[PDB]
Amino acid sequence: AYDRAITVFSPDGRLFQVEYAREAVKKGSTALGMKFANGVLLISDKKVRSRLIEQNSIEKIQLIDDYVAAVTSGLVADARVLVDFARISAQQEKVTYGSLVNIENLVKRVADQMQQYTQYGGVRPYGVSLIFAGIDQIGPRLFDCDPAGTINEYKATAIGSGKDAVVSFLEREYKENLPEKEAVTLGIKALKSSLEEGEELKAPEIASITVGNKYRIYDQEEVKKFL
Amino acid sequence: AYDRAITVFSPDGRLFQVEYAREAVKKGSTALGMKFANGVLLISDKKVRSRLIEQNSIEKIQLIDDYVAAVTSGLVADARVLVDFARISAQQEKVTYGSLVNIENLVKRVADQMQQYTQYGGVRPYGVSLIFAGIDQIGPRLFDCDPAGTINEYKATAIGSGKDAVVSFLEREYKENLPEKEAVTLGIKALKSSLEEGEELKAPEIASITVGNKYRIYDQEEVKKFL
Amino acid sequence: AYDRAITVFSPDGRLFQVEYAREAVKKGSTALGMKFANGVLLISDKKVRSRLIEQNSIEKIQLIDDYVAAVTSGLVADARVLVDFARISAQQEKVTYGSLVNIENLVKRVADQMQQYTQYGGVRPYGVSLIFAGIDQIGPRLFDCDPAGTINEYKATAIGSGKDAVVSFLEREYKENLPEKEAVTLGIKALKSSLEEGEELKAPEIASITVGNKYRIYDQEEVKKFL
Amino acid sequence: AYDRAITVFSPDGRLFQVEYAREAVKKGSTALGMKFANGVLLISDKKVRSRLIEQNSIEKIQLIDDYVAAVTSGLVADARVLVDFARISAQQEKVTYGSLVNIENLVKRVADQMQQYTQYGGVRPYGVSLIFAGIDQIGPRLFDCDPAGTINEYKATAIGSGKDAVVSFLEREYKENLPEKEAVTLGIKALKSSLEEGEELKAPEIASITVGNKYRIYDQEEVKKFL
Amino acid sequence: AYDRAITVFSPDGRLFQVEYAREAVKKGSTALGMKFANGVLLISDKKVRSRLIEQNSIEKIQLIDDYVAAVTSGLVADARVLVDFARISAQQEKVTYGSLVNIENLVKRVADQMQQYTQYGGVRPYGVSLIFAGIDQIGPRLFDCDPAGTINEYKATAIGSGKDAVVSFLEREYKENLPEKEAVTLGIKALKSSLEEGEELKAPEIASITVGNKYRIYDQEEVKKFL
Amino acid sequence: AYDRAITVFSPDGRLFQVEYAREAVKKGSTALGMKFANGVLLISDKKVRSRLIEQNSIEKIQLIDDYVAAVTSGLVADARVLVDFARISAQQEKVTYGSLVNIENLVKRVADQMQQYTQYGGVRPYGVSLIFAGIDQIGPRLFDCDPAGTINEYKATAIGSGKDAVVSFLEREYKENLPEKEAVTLGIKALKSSLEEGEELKAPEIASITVGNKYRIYDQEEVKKFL
Amino acid sequence: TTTVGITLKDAVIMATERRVTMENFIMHKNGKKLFQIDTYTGMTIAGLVGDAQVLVRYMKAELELYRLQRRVNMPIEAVATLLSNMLNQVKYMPYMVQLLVGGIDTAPHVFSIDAAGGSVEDIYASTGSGSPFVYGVLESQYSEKMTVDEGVDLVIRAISAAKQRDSASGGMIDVAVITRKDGYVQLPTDQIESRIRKLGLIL
Amino acid sequence: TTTVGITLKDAVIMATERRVTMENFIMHKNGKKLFQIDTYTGMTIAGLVGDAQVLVRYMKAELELYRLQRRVNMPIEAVATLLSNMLNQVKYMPYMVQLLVGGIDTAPHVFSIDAAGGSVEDIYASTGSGSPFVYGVLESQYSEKMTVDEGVDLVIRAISAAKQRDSASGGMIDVAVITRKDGYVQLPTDQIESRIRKLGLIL
Amino acid sequence: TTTVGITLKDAVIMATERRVTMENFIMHKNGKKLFQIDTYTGMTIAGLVGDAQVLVRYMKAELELYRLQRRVNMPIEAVATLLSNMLNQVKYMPYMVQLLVGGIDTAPHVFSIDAAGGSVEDIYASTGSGSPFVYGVLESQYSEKMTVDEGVDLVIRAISAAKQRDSASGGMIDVAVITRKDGYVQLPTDQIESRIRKLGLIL
Repeated sequence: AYDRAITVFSPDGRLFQVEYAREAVKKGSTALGMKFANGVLLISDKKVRSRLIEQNSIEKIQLIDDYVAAVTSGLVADARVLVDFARISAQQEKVTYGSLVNIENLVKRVADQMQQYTQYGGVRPYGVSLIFAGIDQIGPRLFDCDPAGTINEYKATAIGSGKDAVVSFLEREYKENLPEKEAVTLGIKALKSSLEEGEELKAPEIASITVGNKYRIYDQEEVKKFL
Repeated sequence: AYDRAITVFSPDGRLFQVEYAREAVKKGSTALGMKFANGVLLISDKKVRSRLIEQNSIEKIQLIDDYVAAVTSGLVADARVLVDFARISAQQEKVTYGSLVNIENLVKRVADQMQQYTQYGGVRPYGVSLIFAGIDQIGPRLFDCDPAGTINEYKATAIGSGKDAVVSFLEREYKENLPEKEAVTLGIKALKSSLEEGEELKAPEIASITVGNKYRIYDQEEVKKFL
Repeated sequence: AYDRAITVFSPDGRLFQVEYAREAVKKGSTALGMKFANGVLLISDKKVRSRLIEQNSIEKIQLIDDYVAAVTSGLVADARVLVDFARISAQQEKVTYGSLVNIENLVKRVADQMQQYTQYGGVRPYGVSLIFAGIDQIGPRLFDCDPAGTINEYKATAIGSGKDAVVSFLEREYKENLPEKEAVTLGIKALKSSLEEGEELKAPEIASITVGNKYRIYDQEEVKKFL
Repeated sequence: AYDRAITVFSPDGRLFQVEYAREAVKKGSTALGMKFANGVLLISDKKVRSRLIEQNSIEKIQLIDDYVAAVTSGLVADARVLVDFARISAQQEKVTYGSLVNIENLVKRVADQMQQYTQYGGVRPYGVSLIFAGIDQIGPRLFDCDPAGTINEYKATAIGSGKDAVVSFLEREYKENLPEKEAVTLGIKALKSSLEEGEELKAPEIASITVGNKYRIYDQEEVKKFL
Repeated sequence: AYDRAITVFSPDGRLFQVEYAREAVKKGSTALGMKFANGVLLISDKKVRSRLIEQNSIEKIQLIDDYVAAVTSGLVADARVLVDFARISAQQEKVTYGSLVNIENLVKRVADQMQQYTQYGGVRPYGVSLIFAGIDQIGPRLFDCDPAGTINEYKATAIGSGKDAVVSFLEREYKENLPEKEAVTLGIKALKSSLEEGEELKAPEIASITVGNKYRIYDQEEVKKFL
Repeated sequence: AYDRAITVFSPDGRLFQVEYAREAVKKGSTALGMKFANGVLLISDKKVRSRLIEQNSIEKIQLIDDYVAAVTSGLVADARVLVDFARISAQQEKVTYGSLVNIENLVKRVADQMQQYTQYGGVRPYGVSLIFAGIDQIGPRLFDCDPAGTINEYKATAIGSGKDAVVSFLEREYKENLPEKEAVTLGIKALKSSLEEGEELKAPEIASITVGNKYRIYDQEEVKKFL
Repeated sequence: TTTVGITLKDAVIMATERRVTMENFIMHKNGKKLFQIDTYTGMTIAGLVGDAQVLVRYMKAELELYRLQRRVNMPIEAVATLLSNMLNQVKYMPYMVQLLVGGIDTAPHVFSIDAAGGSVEDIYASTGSGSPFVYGVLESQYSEKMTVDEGVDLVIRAISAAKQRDSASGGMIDVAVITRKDGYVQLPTDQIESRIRKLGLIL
Repeated sequence: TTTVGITLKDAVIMATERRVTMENFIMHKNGKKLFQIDTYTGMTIAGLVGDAQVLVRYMKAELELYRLQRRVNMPIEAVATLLSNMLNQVKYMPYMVQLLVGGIDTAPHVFSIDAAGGSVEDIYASTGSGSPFVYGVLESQYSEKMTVDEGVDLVIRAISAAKQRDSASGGMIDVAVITRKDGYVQLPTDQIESRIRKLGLIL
Repeated sequence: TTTVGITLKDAVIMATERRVTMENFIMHKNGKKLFQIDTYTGMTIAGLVGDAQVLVRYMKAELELYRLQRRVNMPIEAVATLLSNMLNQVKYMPYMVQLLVGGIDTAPHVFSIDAAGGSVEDIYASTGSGSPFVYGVLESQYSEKMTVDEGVDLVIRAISAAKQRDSASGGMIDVAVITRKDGYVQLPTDQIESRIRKLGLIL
């Protein structure tokens, strides 16, 4: 009945077709971000579909520019299209003003594009969530963003199938201003808590940025020291 | 039957799809505004989803310019989009005439954008209500505005889940021309009356403006003195 | 069946969706207009939703220019939008010709906009009726106009819930060329005949214009002398 | 089934939705036209909804130019919109060529506009019939035109509720080249034959034009001499 | 099921909606064309709805230019619209090249317009058939064309209700290169064979053209000599 | 269910609406093409609906230019429209490059136009198959093309009702590099194999082209020598 | 060209001559430069003939349509305000014309309108290359208190003077008189000639 | 043309002359260059008459609409800022005009606006070809402490001086006085003439 | 016109004069050429007044909207880059202006921007027809180590010099001082005059 078009409200004032887009996001790999002392980090799991796949390719952590990065979960083709919108949106701002003073605005622009697809008939929403993490003139930032166009700023958060596991673990364990090394360890520990024991965590992706620096992608060896 | 498209009247001459949009508004946090001696104020509650969220972010009270503010309730992505339409609409008027003589006109423009989406097929309405409060050349103003594009001017009003609680309490308790401090206390008191006892009011937002001044956002400490 | 789209005729040649729009008009406050000696007047009732509302705001009688006014009933957001179309349409005519020779033509333009939305799929009709009253070069004019785009010129008429009460009372009691004061008294009396006794008529709106003058809006004290 | 969209043929090759529009025409007041010696005339009945209505207003016989007039039956708002198309169309032709050599072409343009709305989805037909009567370079002309866009030239015809009554009466009684006065008498007589006895014919409209002259609208006193 | 949109194929590969349009053509008056010695002719019957109709008006045989004519059957408003397209199309070709070398191309253009309306949703087909007859640089031509956009060239053919009667009669009786007078007699005789005896053939239309000449419309007296 | 719109996949990944278009092609007359020593030929059957039809008209074999020809089967109006697209497409290529190096590209353009109508809602596919045969700079070419936009190059093939008969007969009997006369005989023989005995093959169409020449249409006498 | 428009108590008189020249070359001796464009409105044209004639046709159409829609005649000032807007809208690709619009609504009016939409009301005005000569006769001889006969003579003179000294002006004089009573009446030629003879003039 | 606008304690006085010339040719002696465009706002025009007249009509329409929508009069500065935007938007195909806008909101104001949207407020200003002569009188004679009667005389003089030395200026002087108390009041002709006579002047 | 912007340790000082001329004709003696466009940003305008005033309004609107959206003030360099883009986009139909933008973010800045979008930062800059004379005073007298008072005096001198030798410059000098502590503060007229008197100058 009220279930079948993005332009229809339910009698309780719901947009089920958007709620359903949100279920697509649960089917992705788990990723998380968190703030620590003068910085922010991302860590992502990854389905490795086979051993005939190429590892050093289609990365779950994607740089938007040198100081901003995003992880995504949900439909992959949608996620790709949104990350490239995010990059082009970032460059438009830099050309207009010479720099990206507040990352919240990039995020909002991306969130608005998504919101727009929850209002005009003839399109479906993007079945994607994103976490953006970076440094701007306010400081280290960490945002998420869903198919509805909803935005929140966090100290730590996660997206993907293991989201709920990882958020509980962090609700108990997270502290602010950890040093980078401990922050990464807490993160790996949190990620593991979302697996189903027996199942073991292969090489995940880790990026981090600290105030006054550019992003820094951990290579598989450096990542290994935490497994 | 008559329930399923914005362009369809019921046989009693109703637009149910719009009525349904209005239910979305009941799912927001409660917020209220009221006029007092030479000024107007806004107070808003807030869902605090977790302790991993960032407090000093995504505010329920939003400045439209230095002399006008809004609170909103309902679908948050819709609300964000409408606040930014409001801001750009305000600046267009200032560029055209050099100032914003009557806030009612800003509100009407926003309300007209909303009405438009209750008449043309291919779009759904915005599931949002807003309160606008500010000073203009008429004096202190307080308006609300719903998904239908309906507008009213008030001495006091509210929007959100606890609307009916808060409007009764004010129907019994509100007087005009209170000093600021008493108006704020009456507001906190009214807001509490909408909670379900046991449940207690955490730090809410408070902004105020008086004739001849710019808006003034209460910090969490100043707010605390009223809790 | 034939009930659900503005573009569909019933087998008897009816547009029910338009007939349904007409029911929305019955849900408004009652208002009436009448011609008297060298002039015309409007009187409107008003839902006063609360004591927290602001009286000197959102008026049911709206000036279109200095010599033409309108009252409306039905969906309020639709009404607002139509009144502003009416005002811009009036000013276009003045700019083209230097004046508004015949009010019937302003009304027709508004009625044509309304008719248009009863023919093209993808839009619903405006759920609004209007009465226009003013002086032009023919003399004092009084028109009404409904969702269908139908127009009539009257000596006296009404719109809103109490329409039928008020039109009977006037069918019995109206005479032409009354002096202003008696015309206003007949009007208040007619309006009361539509209330449900017990229920009493609070302060209504009253505007009047006479040949060679501009419109004149009665203040609440002047109105009180007739209650 | 085959009943519900202007773009759908029935298996017998019918457009029911157009046939239904043709039923809207039966709900109008009866009007007629007829040719007589060097001229043509129109006569129209009129619903007089009340005594609070203004007589010298919204006329059923409408001039298209000085030498062409129309009467219409059906949805009034549609009819208004068509008569104004008719007028603008007449003037376009006069501006292009300096005059209106053959009225059939005006009528065809109007008929084509109507046909167009019986072929493209997204619009309903105009629920209107018209009679056009005038003098052109061929001579006195009398046409009708329906929601389908169908056109015929007559010596006498009628439209409205009483159509069939009036056409029978004329099938028996009409002769060509009557003098104007007898032609008008026959018309009034025919019109009366369509009423339901008891029911009596109030003041109807009468317009006439003869070769080498402009149209001439009978005033209510002149009309009365025939009642 | 497969019956209700011009864009839908049946599982047997049929377009019923087009087949249905073809039924509209059966409801028209019968007309025929035939080639004879150095020429071609058309003859058309005619519904004479009343004696109040004007005979010398809305002709079933219509000239497209001086050397090409058409008769049509089906929905009259659609036919009118197509004949005018035909005329405008004829003049475009003459302006481009100075003359109309091959009538087949005019017909194809008209036929393509028709086909187009059997492929894109949002329109219905024209419920019309036409016969075109004229002289061009190939010689005397006779074509028909239906709602599907199908075209054939004939020696003789017919369209309308009495089509099948007239085609059989001609299958038995037609010979090529008759003199004009005998061709016309054969035609009248054929036309009569399609009536239902008792029923008798009133004055029909007859046009003819021979090589090196322009068209020639028989007047009602000349036509009478064959009845 | 999955049956009723060109834009819908069945759960097995099929486009039934296109498969149904393919059934329209089976209703056409049988035609075939085959390559022989330094050339290619076409032969087509023909429904001869009556003896009142004109033979030397609407040909099943159609020249696209002097070196390329096509035969088509299915809905005739769609086929006409596609042949003209083919001709215009050929001339565009010749104007751009001065010649048509590879006929496969002409075909692909025609095939792409067809594919396009199997992907966007609001249009149905063309219910047509075509065979194109000609000489280009690669050599003698023979392609077919169906409603789906699918293309194949053949040594021999056929389209129409008798397709399956003619393809079997050729699977058994065809050899490459026959002389023209034997090729034509094999073709006539193949064609006859698809008839239902009793039923006999009237005069069919035969066109042929050899390297270094232009096309050559056999006249009915030359064709007769093979019957 | 010479055209003139004057007002009196309850009347407007408009007159023109008829000559059309391509430079010094007199192509046509009886062009028309005075037109009725409504029951009580007349217009005179000077300037490029094609632009003038197009505007005459629009004003006829639009004033007829207006009258049917409003059931009253366009006020003369409205006619001017319309023209004013039309012409100004296309000022950079203008109608190369000077117009006089004259008529009766509640009173007599004459408006003069330029190719940029400047419109001004006056008790009298003239346009065309002969206008300065006319403005001379009128300055000296016009009176408000003149009668319609006196006024008709006046304009005959003003144009006859213009014709005598403007080679771009010539031919028969046309006059129209617009009154509430009889509407726009174009005086017959034989009457104008009679007055030309009685006033002692030429052409 | 000569127009002037001055401010005083609680009043604005605006005045113009009425002459309209096509070059050296005085086509109309009583054109109108001073218009009320709102309850307490007046506008004077100079420059191309078509462009001026169009803008008068727009300002009337738009200031009336604004008032109905806002339930207050457009602030005078707002009226200037509107005009400023309107004119700048089309600067490369401009309205060839100079405008004065004067009025009372919380105080008196006079703004001067050019064909590029330059707008500047001043205690007084003048425009048109006669403006330098006016600026002379005012420089020498204007006082802030002048009374409304003293001010009216001053402007009558400034324009009379302009008329005496600018052949593009002439005709009757129009004055309007705008005050909170009585709004925009256009002084009657006979009162202006009386003051002209009493001050000892001409035309 | 003469405008100037200088930087010091923790301060920006910006000054202009007020004269507006249509050629040699001094139309207005107190126009405004210095505007605050953000909490810690000021802008000075030179060139076509209509183009300058439009840009003042846009920068006010856009810098206010930016601040609300970002919750921080636009960096001064960002303000310049915005203007740079705006102006270059329309270089072939340009804003005929020279702008100074001055302000405080993490440090003081002054940027100078031309009608093609050229933008350059400098420790000081001047613009308008008087600017060469200013550049003279500054070359000889500016020091980085100057105090805010010394700097205010310096600019008063530079503009006084400009006024004495540029007939397009004149009127009261406006000065604003922009600091982190007190924001953009427009010095009061009576204080500027006092310093003019104490430094021994004129106008």
